[PDB]
Amino acid sequence: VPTLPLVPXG
Amino acid sequence: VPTLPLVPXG
Amino acid sequence: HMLKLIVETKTLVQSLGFARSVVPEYANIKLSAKDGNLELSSTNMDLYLSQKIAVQVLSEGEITVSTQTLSDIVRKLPDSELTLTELDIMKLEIKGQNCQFNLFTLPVSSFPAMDSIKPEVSFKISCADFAKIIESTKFSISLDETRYNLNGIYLHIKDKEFFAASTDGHRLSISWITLEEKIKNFGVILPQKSAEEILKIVKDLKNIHEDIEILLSSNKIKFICNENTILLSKLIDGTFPDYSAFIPKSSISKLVINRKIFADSIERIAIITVEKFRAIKLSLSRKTLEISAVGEARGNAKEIITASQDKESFYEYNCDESLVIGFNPQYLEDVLKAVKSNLVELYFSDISASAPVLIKFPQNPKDIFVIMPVKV
Amino acid sequence: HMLKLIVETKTLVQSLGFARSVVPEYANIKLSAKDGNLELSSTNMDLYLSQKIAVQVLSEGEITVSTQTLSDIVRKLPDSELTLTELDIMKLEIKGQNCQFNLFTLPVSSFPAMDSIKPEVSFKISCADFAKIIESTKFSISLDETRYNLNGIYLHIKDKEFFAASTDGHRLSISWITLEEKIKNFGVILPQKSAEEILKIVKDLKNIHEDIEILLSSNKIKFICNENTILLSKLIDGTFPDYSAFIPKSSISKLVINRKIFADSIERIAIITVEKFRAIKLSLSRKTLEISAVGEARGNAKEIITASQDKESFYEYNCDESLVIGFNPQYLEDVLKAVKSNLVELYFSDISASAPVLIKFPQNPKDIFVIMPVKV
Repeated sequence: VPTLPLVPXG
Repeated sequence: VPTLPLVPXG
Repeated sequence: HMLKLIVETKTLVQSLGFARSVVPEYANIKLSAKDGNLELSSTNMDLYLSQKIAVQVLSEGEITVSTQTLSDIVRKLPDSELTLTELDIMKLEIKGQNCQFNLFTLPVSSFPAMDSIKPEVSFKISCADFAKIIESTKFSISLDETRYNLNGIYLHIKDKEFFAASTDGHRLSISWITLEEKIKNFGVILPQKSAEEILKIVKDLKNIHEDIEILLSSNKIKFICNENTILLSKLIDGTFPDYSAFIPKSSISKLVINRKIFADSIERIAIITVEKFRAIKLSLSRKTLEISAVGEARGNAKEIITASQDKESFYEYNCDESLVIGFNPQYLEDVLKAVKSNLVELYFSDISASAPVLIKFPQNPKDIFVIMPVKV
Repeated sequence: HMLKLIVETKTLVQSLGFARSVVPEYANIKLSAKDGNLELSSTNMDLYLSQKIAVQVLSEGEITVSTQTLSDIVRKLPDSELTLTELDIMKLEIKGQNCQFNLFTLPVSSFPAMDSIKPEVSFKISCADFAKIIESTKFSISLDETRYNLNGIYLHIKDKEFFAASTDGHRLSISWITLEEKIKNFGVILPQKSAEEILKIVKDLKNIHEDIEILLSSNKIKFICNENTILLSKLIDGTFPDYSAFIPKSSISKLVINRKIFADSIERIAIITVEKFRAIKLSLSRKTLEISAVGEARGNAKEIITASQDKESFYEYNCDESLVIGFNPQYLEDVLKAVKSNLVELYFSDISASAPVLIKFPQNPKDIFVIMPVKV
């Protein structure tokens, strides 16, 4: 379950 | 809060 | 011998609705295709339900599958018909026009069979009459789990009548059906959950205009509703109290009132009450009825109903002496909502505000309700 | 100076509905009769709601009373009008034709007044456009209370557009309204509960065809909906992520499909999944789309959608190379249900089944959705 490219957080 | 004449129980 | 059948989706949805309301093995439904019918079997600790619906039986066989999964899928399918096919690898295929579901099945030999009854008495009544006596009594069952014997509906034959009765000690509800044939006296206590399930079954549009056979024994009750639905239930193992002593044998006065205006007014006035004092006060005279209540740190309320011989606003109390008496508003509402009648009658045994009050509905002579007052 | 007024019951019921959704002092509503209007004030820790409704003001004054008790009573009264009268002994009388309620009041001086805003920017938009941007973004707010800054809707002016944006890290939702006048860039994060309340207000039939003024500052947002409803809200004290980097800038292929058949098929196929693997698989080709899923110890499912240029069954995928990609079915459904459109477009950035997928609806060019795939 990959995340959006939130930095940080993903 | 009285009960019906149940014996026992009231 | 693998199950294969075509079924009208809407018919299967309805049968599965009943199966869902019944409920590791209890999580499954047994499907048996044989002799033009699909038999669906569901069970929990207290109930065994068997339903037969006509289908196109292409191949006879039996499977068991998760009740929830089958029901969830079928009620979302837009196809008017579904093909169900048992496949080799212990899987049930459900096929619509554009979609297919393969469900894991469980061994049929792990699914329990239904027990049997050796009835002491058996008789047939209409589904509509049975629905009525359950509707008139299911609301006054005790929820006090210590009062084991009051936690269901007493179903009993006495003389030529079939009675349902329930009480929680604050109110009594009685509703009956006349039986034509001679039948020996016998009684059982039907668990609340079994009453709820059989009520849903007899109220189904396919059954409501038909008949239900009822079979009673010391340890089981069996319903056969309109030939094709069988519900076997355990009983509450207790003795119901003799409630004949609770029914007033005479009255000094009576209130007759339009049922809807009375119910609606009780409901409005009761809003102001608190849980510690769930009580409304009736102040009765020839000219007016006042309904009032108080709620600590909330306020008070009153509504006036004036004497009227007009059916839609009916109020009469043919007694020179006024009466002030209180009731739990929920218990009054329960009774008033149970019978679709234009008028309702309250019979007062004596001048005291403590004696049981008898409630009857004109045009419904086979329903009797008794409610204890509360001090106000 | 005692409050006394006559109010249309249906109007008061609607205003109290909004007050109930806001919520010791928080349990009360303040009623102020002045200059032809009843002002109703409600507050909790984060919201202050003031509503003005036209009434017959017979005497000006202010009281406060339990919100629940007032609402419960008024929504059960059949009178088309009610008289509200403040009485001497700190009681509010509610009078219908045949019934009267007296409610305890609490001191007006104990009820908090509303704080103020020094706006950095203020502007007016239509209630219908504001409802749209909240409806398109409220579903993808994070419920992860550690991600404090993602627990609301980012409302911000950039260039001449007013955007709402939300993300939980798995999906991004963006919806905007063009502003005519020049306005400096500014943004705030609206708490979820405040978004829910203001959405109910602007969707009211009295407001949906009107305008809402919006005022933003570093620590508060103020809504003035159709002149007579004011909602002041706290903000989430955080910085919303820069999501512009999350939006695909190019696509190698795109799916165009009838929105309803796609949503309905995803919903059916997703039934077989389990909580540990909430995923559906899309297998895309020019000729067909297959939607499939699996559920451990439950089964599997598939639906086939074939190529069609007909609006009601539309499916096209103009790419020679097939694609297999998975999604959380709930997140796809959330987007598909947010916009009433005949078609929906899925844009794929690259051949991988891991790159963000951009979702757009034709005829709705001011809504953008991005969803991360899941491995299938």
